[PDB]
Formats: sequence, structure tokens, C-alpha cells
Amino acid sequence: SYDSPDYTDESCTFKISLRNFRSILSWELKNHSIVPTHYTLLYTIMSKPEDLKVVKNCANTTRSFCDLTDEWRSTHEAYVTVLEGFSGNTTLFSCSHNFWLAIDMSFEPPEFEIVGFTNHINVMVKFPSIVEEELQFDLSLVIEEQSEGIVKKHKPEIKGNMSGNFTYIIDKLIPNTNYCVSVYLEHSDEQAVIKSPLKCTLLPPGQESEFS
Repeated sequence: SYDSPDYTDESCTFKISLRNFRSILSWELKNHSIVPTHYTLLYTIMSKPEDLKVVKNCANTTRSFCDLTDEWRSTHEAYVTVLEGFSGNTTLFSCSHNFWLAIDMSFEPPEFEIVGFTNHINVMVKFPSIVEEELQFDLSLVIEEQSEGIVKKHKPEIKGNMSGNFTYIIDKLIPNTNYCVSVYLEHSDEQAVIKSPLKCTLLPPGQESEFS
């Protein structure tokens, strides 16, 4: 059916994550005809596009996602990147993209769960142990609350809160409230919603039970 043998060819899509406020950029270049294996993740900063680096640990590598915790310390900048993938022994392609960290910051790896009290909520976001007094990202945390059909977004002061087991409490709720608590970061923007797989933790559902 249809007339088109070639539908897709090299998504050349670089996915950047953020584990414990550590940067890790990856790529999505599929192969149709030629069979590539090793690649070379090259990266730079928008303000200095002339300073691209073929990361030694991400050059002719027969891997995909390359990491960068202290390699992209220019969070405030847009880490422009050029991932040149070599098919076998030759450079088969070269794709670039302006990574907006300061504006994108994709968090998810961190640990997080939530305990719900019959009437309140206990949200603990497990961010790495870091002393804000020397942090690299001013990034905030957005505690989203999806209780009993009600969705919401919180944003507690991360001034020294992103250093371990974040302690937040979602209260002011009626008994029996199963909420899906997400953990996404923000920064004066409603487009950087890295809403990770929430936690739908319910609380001891009152339901009266002949108490009054």
C-alpha cells in the first residue's frame, strides 16, 4: 500500500536530561541504509558558537546518550550542540541544536514520593545533596498536586531546599484524596513543565464512617 519506501531517516534529535542537576544530552539518529555505530557529540554555547568541543567521552563512541554534569555549566546560556555521527569509520552526518538549559532544564532522574495523611499530604522530593551557597542553577521546584481529580502546581522556596530530601506538605484537603504529585522545575515560565511521572498517593479516606 502507498508509494514511499523511505518514511523516516535519522531523527537527529538530541534529548537532554538533568539527573541530580547534572546535564546529559542524547541523540536520536536512526539508520536506514548505512549502519552507523560510533558518533561524536560536539557542543558549544550560543554566545560562543566558535567554541565547540567533541567530548572525548562522546567522540566516535558506539553509544548514544552522552553525559555532561560540569561540561555545560553555562546553564544561563543556550548550549548549542552539533552531534556529528560517523557511520562506522566515516562522518555520516552532522546535526546541531540550540539547547536552552536555563529555559528547558529537564529534571526527572531524582527520587520522589509522597505520603498522604487522612487530611494532608507529605511530598518529599529527593534532590542531590548540594549547598545552595554554591549551586549552579537557581531553578525552582514545582510540586504539582492532582488530588481526587483536582490538579495543581506548587513552587516552594528552593533556597537550600534542593539539597536532599525536599520536604513539602500539601494540606487543606478533605479526607479521601488520591493525588498524583509531579515534580517539575520552573523559572517564571509555564512552558518548562518537566512534569515527571507523578505519585498518586491517597490518604486514609474518611468517608464519615459514623464519626462526625
